Amino acid sequence: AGSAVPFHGAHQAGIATPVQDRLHFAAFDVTTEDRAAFVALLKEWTAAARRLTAGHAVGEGAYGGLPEAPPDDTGEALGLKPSRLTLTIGFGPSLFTRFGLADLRPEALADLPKFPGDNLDRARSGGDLCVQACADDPQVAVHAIRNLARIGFGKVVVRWSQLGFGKTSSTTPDKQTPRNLLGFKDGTRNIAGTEKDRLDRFVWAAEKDGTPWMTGGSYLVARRIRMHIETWDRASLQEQEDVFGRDKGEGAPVGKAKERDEPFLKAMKPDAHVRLAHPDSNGGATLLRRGYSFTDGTDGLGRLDAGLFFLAYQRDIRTGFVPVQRNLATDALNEFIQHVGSAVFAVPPGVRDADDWWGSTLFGK
Amino acid sequence: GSAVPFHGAHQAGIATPVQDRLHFAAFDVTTEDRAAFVALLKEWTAAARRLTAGHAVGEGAYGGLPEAPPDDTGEALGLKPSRLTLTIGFGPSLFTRFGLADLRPEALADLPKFPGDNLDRARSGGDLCVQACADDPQVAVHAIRNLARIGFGKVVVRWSQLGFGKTSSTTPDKQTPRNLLGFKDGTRNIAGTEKDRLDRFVWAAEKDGTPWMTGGSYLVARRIRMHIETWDRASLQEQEDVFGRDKGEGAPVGKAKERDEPFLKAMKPDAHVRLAHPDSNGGATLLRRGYSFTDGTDGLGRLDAGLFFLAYQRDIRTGFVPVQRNLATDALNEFIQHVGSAVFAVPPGVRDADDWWGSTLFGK
Ligand code: HEM
Ligand code: HEM
Repeated sequence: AGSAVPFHGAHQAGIATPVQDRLHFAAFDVTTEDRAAFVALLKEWTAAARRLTAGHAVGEGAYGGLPEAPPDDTGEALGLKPSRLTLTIGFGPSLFTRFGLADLRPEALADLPKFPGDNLDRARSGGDLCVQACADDPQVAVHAIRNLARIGFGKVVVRWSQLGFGKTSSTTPDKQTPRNLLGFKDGTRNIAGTEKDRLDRFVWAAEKDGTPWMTGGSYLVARRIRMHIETWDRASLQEQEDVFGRDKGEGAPVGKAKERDEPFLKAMKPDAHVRLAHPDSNGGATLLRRGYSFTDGTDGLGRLDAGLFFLAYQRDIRTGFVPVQRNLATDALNEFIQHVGSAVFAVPPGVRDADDWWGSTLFGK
Repeated sequence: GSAVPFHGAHQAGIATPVQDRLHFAAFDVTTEDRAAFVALLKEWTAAARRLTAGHAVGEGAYGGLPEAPPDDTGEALGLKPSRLTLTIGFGPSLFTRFGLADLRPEALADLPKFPGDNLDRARSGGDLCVQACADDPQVAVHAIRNLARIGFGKVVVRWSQLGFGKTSSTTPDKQTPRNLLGFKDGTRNIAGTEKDRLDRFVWAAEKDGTPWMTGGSYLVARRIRMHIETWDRASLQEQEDVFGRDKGEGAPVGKAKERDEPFLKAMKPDAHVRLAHPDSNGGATLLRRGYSFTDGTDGLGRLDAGLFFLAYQRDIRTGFVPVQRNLATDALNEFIQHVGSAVFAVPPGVRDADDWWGSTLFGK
């Protein structure tokens, strides 16, 4: 409908929120050594985010100013609706080496171990901070990231960015589950925005967890995963279904007639993705997945290049992504994918009201 | 609307309404066997019929023999036709194969080198193209991916470009879209409703000199990067002076409304609109059908974004060429760079359920 998603709250939007059709994800590095200047930026960014998420232009607007001045807003979202835009900020481990923050780095913001099979591009990994922009309109998402980058010129730079052309995740099990580029429904067994108890248990950090400023935030893992499309497209229908443990057309667990019927894991192959990723196979570890598909032109060698930009939110990286990904070491899916970029971020609690600002719990004041 | 008819005197995706998203692929041929290529064209035509109606190619994406790879890769299951159009074109380089050298249309002219060109050959050219336009990007991607799969062994993908325009579920269809410079883009263009203009400026006629192309058109593609960060540092007046229109309303200098006809004399001499207008080009007029693109961040931290420019015309020598030549002194040149280029002869339409892409070139 193009409606707005509320920006303020106990949590940042863009996590439990219904998954929007498009993604523009940007990782930034910090260039200023001046803590007071960074705080000033965080406040200016928050003010811009309030405008952008309501479908308004930043600052004084896109036109009507002094002819000799550059417009405050770049203008390409004029005439567009809010489009369910959310903007979610996160702080990477590397941020805590700056501004005297070292003693505030959360233990739950754990560096990932190395995993077998990966080929991580360092230039498109890491980052001192991130902004996840999600919207139903790609032009609204690009506009938001572009204007935040411009406001930040001189104090932060974009390290890397990723566009997602379509979602591969669901926080709304009452709606149709999207399909990834392997042709399978993706998001069936996730966490719903309406599952407040499971979000509290698996997603939101608590004060007793050890880092008071993170109370009401979450921890994000991003993995850019290339898909070996040519090899997958040669596989038989049975081979593809065996890889996942679900049938392709309906997406039901093996032996079942309906997508949402609960899996009987023992009937899956022992290396099936669902069998290895399920919480019951991981001592209860559960993720909020929120990823998107991507294309990246060609491989320069006659083939389309595409994949999945995987995003997982959890209350503690040590009890979420890390154990699950370790259990995927024998995943049959590994034959068809390769992880090629990675980053982790501590996503702070929400912007409480119009006087609050991104990062206020961490920076004080 | 939900779907666009695939059959016609013309191929759809030219004069038909502009869809929200693009997946454009250029292919190169990897077979020397003309009969095998004709067999592929027929197979691709059969697939396009299915795809443009929201159906899976071949026997489908599941339900077949378990030991067989499915005929369709499945990522459009549960989606809609989404106004998908699939438009095929033949590049100059195709005509060196299959004995077609004497059938290359004279109106399929190689573009000259233009001032400021910085073309990436890897993202230029192509023996063939398929333009997939749809409202849902996944429908467009699925079509391209499956056509490439069907063709693998006889064609490969040379380059691939995704693009976007308006989001029609939330943006009114009459509203002109804005490009990534923040200006309305498309105000003075040929419309699919202007049947006589299409005959004058877009469709090839038999007497033009290439009978098999009658009812086709010629396509120019230019991948045009914008220097986003420098543009955003320009003053409002500088930006408006570059185009000859105001930014907010998109009206010409000295007018009040977007669609008021321009008074070219009131624009700066090197304004884009003043140089591009048909009155500045001996009447030359284009059907522009391009899409914005954003491919991420370059190695310098700058937005890799711009316009994937597409123009259809009755003859490349009388459409794109004179107009682009007239843009040599464009004030816009400071903020843009042409980085990829290709031309294609887009054949006439698939006439009925027994016809096939390229039947007039290869013969029935
Ligand atoms: C290209 C890479 C991947 C693809 C194509 C993929 C695909 C799928 C599909 C088709 C399903 C079944 C439907 C669903 O319930 O969502 C699924 C489930 C799941 N995936 Fe993945 N996945 C990928 C990577 C990962 C990674 C990296 C992780 C975690 C480290 C992960 C964790 C999970 C979990 C936890 C489930 C739900 C299992 C359950 O509780 O039933 N997946 N995935
Ligand atoms: C990034 C590159 C470009 C941008 C941002 C751009 C933008 C614009 C804008 C804002 C307008 C005015 C609104 C309209 O009538 O559509 C316009 C008009 C036009 N442009 Fe472009 N343009 C670009 C490249 C080109 C190229 C490469 C050509 C042809 C070689 C071209 C040909 C035209 C024509 C024919 C018009 C209509 C002029 C008239 O008849 O009033 N443009 N363009």
